[PDB]
Order: sequence, then C-alpha cells, then structure tokens
Amino acid sequence: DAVRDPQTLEILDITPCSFGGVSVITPGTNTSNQVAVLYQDVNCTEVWRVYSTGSNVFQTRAGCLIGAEHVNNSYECDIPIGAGICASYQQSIIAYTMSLGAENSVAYSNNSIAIPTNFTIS
Amino acid sequence: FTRGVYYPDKVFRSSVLHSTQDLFLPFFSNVTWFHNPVLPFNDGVYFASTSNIIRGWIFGTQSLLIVNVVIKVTFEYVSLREFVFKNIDGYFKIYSKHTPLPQGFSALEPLVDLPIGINITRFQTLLAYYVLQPRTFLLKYNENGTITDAVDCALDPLSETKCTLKSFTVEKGIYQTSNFRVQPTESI
Amino acid sequence: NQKLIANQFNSAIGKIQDSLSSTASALGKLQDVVNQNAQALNTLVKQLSSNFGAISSVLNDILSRLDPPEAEVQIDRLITGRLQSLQTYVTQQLIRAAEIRASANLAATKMSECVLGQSKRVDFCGKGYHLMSFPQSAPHGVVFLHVTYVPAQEKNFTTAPAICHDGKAHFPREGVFVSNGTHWFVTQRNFYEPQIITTDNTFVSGNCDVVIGIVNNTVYDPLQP
Amino acid sequence: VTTEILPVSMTKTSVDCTMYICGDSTECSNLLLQYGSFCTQLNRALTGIAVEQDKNTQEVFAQVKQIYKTPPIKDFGGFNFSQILPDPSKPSKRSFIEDLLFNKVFNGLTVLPPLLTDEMIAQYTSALLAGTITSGWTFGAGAALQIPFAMQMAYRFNGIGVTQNVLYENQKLIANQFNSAIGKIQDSLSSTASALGKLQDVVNQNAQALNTLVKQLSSNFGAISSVLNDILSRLDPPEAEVQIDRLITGRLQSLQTYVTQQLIRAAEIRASANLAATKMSECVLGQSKRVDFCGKGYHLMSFPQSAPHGVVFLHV
Ligand SMILES: *[C@@H]1O[C@H](CO)[C@@H](O[C@@H]2O[C@H](CO)[C@@H](O)[C@H](O)[C@H]2NC(C)=O)[C@H](O)[C@H]1NC(C)=O
Ligand SMILES: *[C@@H]1O[C@H](CO)[C@@H](O[C@@H]2O[C@H](CO)[C@@H](O)[C@H](O)[C@H]2NC(C)=O)[C@H](O)[C@H]1NC(C)=O
Ligand SMILES: *[C@@H]1O[C@H](CO)[C@@H](O[C@@H]2O[C@H](CO)[C@@H](O)[C@H](O)[C@H]2NC(C)=O)[C@H](O)[C@H]1NC(C)=O
Ligand SMILES: *[C@@H]1O[C@H](CO)[C@@H](O[C@@H]2O[C@H](CO)[C@@H](O)[C@H](O)[C@H]2NC(C)=O)[C@H](O)[C@H]1NC(C)=O
Ligand SMILES: *[C@@H]1O[C@H](CO)[C@@H](O[C@@H]2O[C@H](CO)[C@@H](O)[C@H](O)[C@H]2NC(C)=O)[C@H](O)[C@H]1NC(C)=O
Ligand SMILES: *[C@@H]1O[C@H](CO)[C@@H](O)[C@H](O)[C@H]1NC(C)=O
Ligand SMILES: *[C@@H]1O[C@H](CO)[C@@H](O)[C@H](O)[C@H]1NC(C)=O
Ligand SMILES: *[C@@H]1O[C@H](CO)[C@@H](O)[C@H](O)[C@H]1NC(C)=O
Ligand SMILES: *[C@@H]1O[C@H](CO)[C@@H](O)[C@H](O)[C@H]1NC(C)=O
Repeated sequence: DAVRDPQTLEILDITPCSFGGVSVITPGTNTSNQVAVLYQDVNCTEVWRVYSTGSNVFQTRAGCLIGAEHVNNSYECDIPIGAGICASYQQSIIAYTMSLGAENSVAYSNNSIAIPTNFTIS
Repeated sequence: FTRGVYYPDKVFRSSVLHSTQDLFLPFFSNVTWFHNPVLPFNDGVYFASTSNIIRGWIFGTQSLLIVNVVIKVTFEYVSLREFVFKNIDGYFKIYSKHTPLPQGFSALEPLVDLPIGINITRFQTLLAYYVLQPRTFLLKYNENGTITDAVDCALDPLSETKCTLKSFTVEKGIYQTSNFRVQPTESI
Repeated sequence: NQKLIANQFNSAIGKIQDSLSSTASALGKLQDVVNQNAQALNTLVKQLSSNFGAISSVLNDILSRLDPPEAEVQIDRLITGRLQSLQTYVTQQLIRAAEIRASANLAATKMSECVLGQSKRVDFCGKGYHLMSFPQSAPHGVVFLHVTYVPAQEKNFTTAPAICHDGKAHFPREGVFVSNGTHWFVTQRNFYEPQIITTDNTFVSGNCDVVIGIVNNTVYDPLQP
Repeated sequence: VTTEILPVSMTKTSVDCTMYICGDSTECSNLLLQYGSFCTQLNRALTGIAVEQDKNTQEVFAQVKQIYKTPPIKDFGGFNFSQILPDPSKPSKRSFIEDLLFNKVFNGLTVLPPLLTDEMIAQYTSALLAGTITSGWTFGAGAALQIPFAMQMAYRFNGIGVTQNVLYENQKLIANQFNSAIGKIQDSLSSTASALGKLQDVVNQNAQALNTLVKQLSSNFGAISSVLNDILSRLDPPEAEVQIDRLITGRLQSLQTYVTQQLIRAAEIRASANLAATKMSECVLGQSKRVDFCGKGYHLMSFPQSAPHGVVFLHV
C-alpha cells in the first residue's frame, strides 16, 4: 500500500477502488412498480439514470440511498435497511428513523396503588 | 415496445422459466422508420412491413441477393410480416411471424437456415417498413409450448430483481442483485 | 361471572376461526422448512449438468467417444466434482436436523407443561396469566391455543402498609389496605373486592412505632354478642 | 447481588464469492462457471446468518410495547438506583455501569452494520428498569399498575416464605445492605479484574477466522506462483489453464471451510440467545421458583444492563 517512485523518488500511496454492493428495495408488484436502490457505502459522489442521479439522494451509515424521500416521521418498521433506517411505500417510497414505541409515564408515589376491576379472556 | 421474441433452440419445453444468453432486440428502444440506401448490418437486423410492395433484400459487403426466389452468393436455394436476420457461425438464419408498431406480444417461429458462410457488412431492401444486442431474457412458456411473456434482464432494476429470483412477482422485501466496481482508466 | 366468561371464551374461539379462515398466512415457520428442503434438493439436482473442467457433463458420450487409456482422466474430474456436492448437501442437512430437534424438544416441553397442567413460568405458555391450552395438529408441526387472563379497567386508590390500633401493627393475610378517601378496606391483589377489616383477615406483630407509613383506623371484632 | 454475563449476537459479514477467488480476471470468470453454482450457495448461507443475528437482538430486548419513564422524584423508600438509572448529562443515554462495560471490551470482505443501534438498545433497557421499579411485575401481563416500592418488596418476600412483617421492621437495614452490594459491583468491574471473558471470546474467534481466510491468498497450492496476474503474463493461454485450476480448486476449499465453521458457531449463539430471552422473561418480569436459575439462593428481583453483543444481569 505504499511504494517509492523509481525515477523521481517521491513516496506515493496505494488504496483500492470502489467495490460496493447493490440492493433493490421494492414493495409488492401487485401494488406498484417503483423501486428505491441502495448502494453499499460509497458516499453518493461516485455514481439507469433516475436511479443514478437527480434528487432524493440521501446519505446513510448503511450506504448511499437514491430514490426515497427523507422525512421527519417515526413509524413502525416495515423494510430494514440498517442503523435504524426503515423504508416503506406511503404515493411514493419514504425513508425515516424507526421508532421504538409509544411514549409513556407512570404516576409513581409513595401512597397510591391501581387495583384492576374487570378482566379479559384472551 | 415489446416485439421481436423468437425461439433460440429447437428443444421443446413446457411450463418452465428458462433464461437465454443470446442476441435479441432490447425493449423500448428506438427503431428508424422510413416512409432507400444501403443500411449497415451491425450484428443482426430486425425488420417489419405493412399490399405487395416489399420484394426483397440485397446483402453483402460475393453479395447476397434474396427476392420474393433466390440468387447465389456459390449456391442457389429455391423454396404485417416480421423478420430477423442473423449471421451466426458461418450460417444464415431467418425467423418469421405474421399477424393481422402494435403493443401486443407475439413470438417468432423459425423459417430457414443456410449453410453458406459469406461476408456481410451492410444491407439494402428491394422494393411502410421498420428497421440486435447481447442481452439475457427470462422466457415464460405455456402448456402447449409457446412463449407468452419475456422480461429483459437489463432494462430497469425491477426486471433485474425479477430475473434474479426467476419469477414474475416480487413480494415486499429487500434484495441483493449485483455488484459494482470502477474500472482503471489509463495505463501508467 | 360464569356466563360472561363463557361468552368471552366462545367469542375468542370464533375470532381465531375467522383469523385463520381468512387468507392471512401465519404458517411461516411451517413453510420455511419445506422451502429450504426443496431448494436444497433442486440445487443437488442441477449440479449434475456441470462439467467441472472436463469435455462433457454427460458420462455416456465421454464413454462412447474415448477409450479406457484416456477416458479415465475425464471421468475422475466428474467423480470428484460430484462427491463434493454430495458432501456439502449431507453436511447442511445434518446442521438443519439439530434445529428441528431443538424445536421438537421445546414442543414436547410445552405439551408436558402447558397442556397437562397449569404453568407458573412467565410468558412461557402465552403472554398473560395462564389458565389452560389446547393442542392442534398441522403438516409437520403442532399448534397451541393458549387461554390467558388479562386484567383491565384499573382505578386509583390510596394505600397504607399497616394499621396501628392500640400500639400494635396489623398486616393483612393476603391483600392490600386500600381506601376510597374515607374508609379503609382489605382487597385481593388482582380483582377489586373490598371487605371489612376484622381479626379474621389480619394478623398482628409488635408495636406500631417501627413501621414507616402506618395509618390509624379501628379493627372490628366479629364476636359481637 | 451477583453478576451474570451472556452473549446475544455476533458480527454480521458477507464475502463475495467471485472477487475472493479471482478478482479482475475475465478468463477466470469463465473458469469459475465450469463449477456451476458454488457461489450462490455461499452467499445464501452467509445471508441466512446475517438476518438471524438481527432476530436475536429483537427477542432479548424488545419485549415491552411501550417505553416507560422514571419519575423525576427518585425517592424509593431507602434505596438508591443512581448507578443503573440513566442520567442525561452524559453524551449518550447510557448509564454509569454500562460505561464501565463499554471499556473492558480487502479482497471481498464487507461487514454489515447492525439494525438496532447502541442508543436504541440502551432505550429498551431503560424501559425495563423503569417498569420493574414503579410497577412491580404487573407490566408483563398487560398494562402497568403503579405501587409503592417498599410495598412491592414486601411481598416479594412473601414468595420465598418470609412473612411481610420482617421487611417493615427491618427496612433501613436492608436498604443499607442493598446499596452497599451495588458499590462492590462497581468496584470489581472498574478495577483491573477483567470479568467480561465470555463476550471477549465471541470477538476473538471471529478474528482468528478472518486472519486465516486472508492468509490463504498467499499459498500456491501446487501452482507456479501465488499471484494471479503474474501467472497470466508468463504463460500461453492453453497452458495457463492448468495452473489456475489449482488455485480455484484450492481457494474454494478455503471458502467452504470458513462458511461451515461459521454455521456451527452461529448455532451456539441461538442456544445462548434463547436462554437470555428466558431469563429476561422469568427473572426480570416476575419472581422465579427455579432453583439456581436466577442467581444462587432464594430469588427476589433482577436488573438488566447492556454490553457490546451481550447482556448483563444483576440478580438480587
Ligand atoms: C391516577 O392518578 C394519576 C395522577 O393524578 C393520573 O395520572 C395523570 O393522568 C392525566 C390524565 O391522563 C395525565 O394528563 C397526567 O400526565 C397523569 N399524571 C402523570 C404524573 O403522568 C392517572 O390518570 C389516574 N388514573 C386514572 C385511571 O385516572
Ligand atoms: C367488564 O367488561 C365487559 C365487556 O367486556 C362488560 O360487559 C358489558 O356489560 C354491559 C352492561 O350490562 C353491557 O351493556 C355490554 O353489552 C357488555 N359487553 C359485552 C361485550 O357483552 C362488563 O359489564 C364489565 N364489568 C363491569 C363490572 O363493568
Ligand atoms: C367509600 O366506600 C364506603 C363503603 O361503601 C362508602 O360508605 C357508604 O356509602 C353509601 C353511599 O354510596 C352509603 O349509603 C352507606 O351508608 C355508606 N356506608 C356507611 C357504613 O355509612 C363511602 O361513601 C365511600 N366514600 C365516598 C367518599 O363515597
Ligand atoms: C394515631 O393514633 C394514636 C392513638 O390515638 C395517636 O396518638 C395519640 O394522639 C393524641 C392526639 O394528639 C395525643 O393526645 C396522644 O398523646 C397520642 N398518644 C400517644 C401515646 O402519643 C396518634 O397521634 C395518631 N396519629 C395521627 C397521625 O393522627
Ligand atoms: C445515591 O448514590 C450517589 C452516589 O453514591 C449519591 O450521589 C452523591 O451525593 C453526595 C451528597 O452527599 C455528593 O457529595 C456526591 O458528589 C454524589 N456523587 C455522585 C456520583 O453523584 C446520591 O446522593 C445517592 N442518592 C441519595 C438520594 O442520596
Ligand atoms: C464522504 O462523506 C463525508 C461525510 O461523512 C463528507 O464530508 C465527504 O465530503 C464525502 N466525500 C466526498 C468525496 O464527497
Ligand atoms: C425536517 O425538519 C427540518 C428541521 O431542521 C426541516 O428543515 C425539514 O424541512 C423537515 N423535513 C420536511 C420533509 O419537511
Ligand atoms: C392449447 O391449444 C388448444 C387448441 O389450440 C387450446 O384449446 C388450449 O387452450 C391451448 N392451451 C393453452 C394453455 O392455451
Ligand atoms: C411521600 O413522599 C413525600 C415527598 O416525596 C413526603 O412529603 C411524604 O411524607 C411521603 N409520605 C409518606 C407516607 O411517607
């Protein structure tokens, strides 16, 4: 990974080329025909033309996602991508940060209890 | 749109999904319409037509002459219409189908082979008419044994997903299809 | 509450009937085994059409085109290339059988403990407080129908851990001391049913200056006449 | 108070079959297709491992539906949970014991990232403590119901056969015994004693396997050289055949040995990640009667903490 110039003797470096991988996120073909394509960690500068350039370019820790719109929602996960990113089709494909569950708090105190009154057979 | 699908082999099959690495016409490509010089013969030429206008074809760079019923080059062989011309391995292949561009799907049944081995670089017709690439398809057969659908495996990534799973329905999920790697530009 | 429990159980069995008679395919664990076995067999079938560097993938044309001096060189590559595929198939089947045996031992444990008795293990025989279960069969599998018990419709109260009466503490037998604001009652821990605090459902220990959070009340005595 | 360490998941990988055997050799791509499909098996096995790791982390932690929160008035009848409950002044959501635990521990090789990040795992384990403290075991079988803490602990004594007049007459002694035992955990983990030995052998055995798979790229296996391209620029193409056929048949066996011994190693993580799923249900979400399952002695309660590819219990 490093080697001297034989003629002018400047020390120069070697690192390999891109070599990622491709993934094709898709809903059911009995619902739509639009896909969103994820490349494996190539930082979105080194890229079929709508799925190669244009808008909707988004940088994940999983890679370079092209063809889905980043929102400010948090939903139950539908299709996994990685690092807490999930994609779904709600009309186009959106990508977001997955949520863990509904926020809740319990009224704790040193003198109260909550006895139930009815039941349910499940 | 979706035209120019033929039978690459003389082997019968039924109800299968066989992939084929052969020379075909791509889907949704631009064909030149002519409402008539000697057009170049790249590796194989698609051709259609409309009553009693189109007679024949002049081939060759010994130049080949077909009328419609043959002239030599040294051998003579006297025996909406779509045709496929191919110069394969020193043979010469013609495929055919006629029905009453339209937007359906119709296969092309084989017509003739010629064991000649001649040299052809450009072609010309003998008086509407319409004027191949290395591809890979996914041919769907039926009960009687005819092609009912095909999918080009290099058009859009949904078709590449359908060609990887060898299926025509892809359920919800994420699928790995291919790999990519940039090429060296120059030598040093 | 026998009639209410009976109608709730009947409605629950009916909803399970509907959720399985619909086209919701929940037999994914039973389907994946069949898919994996069929796909391994199809790969083992399609390995026969490989040539592995030889001149043909069929043995017969090699035998009919060559002589036993130089046909054996062609046959040896095919023999090694087919042995390796057999060995790979057998090794991965031996790995899958262990997963199937682990699932069968878990199913035998559930059949012994959920069906043939009541369980105390939390979230083993269904998510809830467990009552009983019912086995059903399936192709290469088993299906249980766990009958749980989920409480509902809670309501705040004010509680206290003891009762000082005459310089003595008073703890319940089994239950909490609750209050609606005015009175004080002992009630069981999972279904609201208040009662009158007597010496039939409490006991006594020590004097009432050690307990942290004790509350004054008056203990009724059941021997009135 | 004791400590119990288990592994949960391991490193997700995936190795491309073509570039490992012969990267950038267009005639070796024709030599590999004489072997049928030995490369679509190996990618299908190494994908089945990688999804299986993201199912182990789901069933250990994600067992509550909600996300409960501790109240801002932390007054629990004498006890002190400040070592295990999170404090927001740190750059993460991570608590104090878990920071002591996060310090004690290409030729085709790619490593996928996990699905649940370490700041999502650390929010599940803050929900399990916040329900165990403020609601007893009531949040395992439905919806959480509040209860005072010294009344919760009073009839966790009533399970092991000690009547509830013992705790109310000895409340401040137990609180001093309970708070003291937590501090000796924080000493014996932050000291030079290396207790995370079980989690370290998951990580070391995944590095000995990849230091060998790369090392096999320098063995000639009976050919004339180990470098693929220098065989090509030193031979005729009908005589460069039977030199690459010793490298391809060699390098297939080094992939085939790696993938199998990853499949047997991945099966003993499910045997360990299904035991941690049981101790999360039976030790944490309820009181256990199984002898020496949750601890060593009669059992009261437990508290989960996270770790890199693992979980740590604190059986009281
Ligand atoms: C029991 O009392 C508590 C405290 O009064 C109630 O908790 C509050 O409920 C309201 C209404 O939903 C919320 O807006 C507050 O945020 C809750 N308090 C806290 C501290 O979170 C509780 O709802 C009561 N239980 C019932 C069944 O009504
Ligand atoms: C417990 O819940 C059940 C519902 O699951 C209640 O049953 C209802 O009772 C009312 C009053 O008679 C009826 O009008 C409803 O039709 C009943 N529901 C059903 C589904 O039949 C029951 O009353 C609740 N218990 C209490 C004490 O309120
Ligand atoms: C708390 O519960 C007690 C027990 O039922 C209530 O006392 C009774 O209340 C009813 C009216 O709802 C009266 O008719 C009875 O005479 C009361 N019992 C006695 C012995 O006097 C009490 O009212 C409840 N607390 C509140 C604030 O309603
Ligand atoms: C709980 O009850 C006891 C018993 O009556 C109370 O103790 C007495 O309270 C009265 C009222 O001020 C005093 O005059 C007596 O001197 C107390 N007795 C003793 C022995 O100290 C006690 O105050 C009550 N507690 C509360 C909070 O009301
Ligand atoms: C719980 O324990 C922590 C640490 O053992 C206590 O925090 C210390 O409190 C003293 C006050 O007397 C401070 O001088 C220290 O600086 C604190 N240390 C830390 C690390 O915060 C905490 O006070 C205890 N809880 C209660 C309720 O007392
Ligand atoms: C790679 O990503 C980083 C952000 O992590 C960015 O700063 C950098 O500019 C990117 N590289 C290129 C060539 O744009
Ligand atoms: C998400 O929030 C940011 C706030 O910084 C805002 O700039 C952005 O427009 C929001 N996204 C959408 C889709 O509105
Ligand atoms: C096969 O041909 C017969 C007669 O032409 C026809 O009746 C039948 O429907 C055909 N089968 C299919 C699958 O089209
Ligand atoms: C409950 O706690 C509050 C402060 O948090 C305190 O003022 C009150 O006295 C306590 N109640 C009991 C019964 O100890």
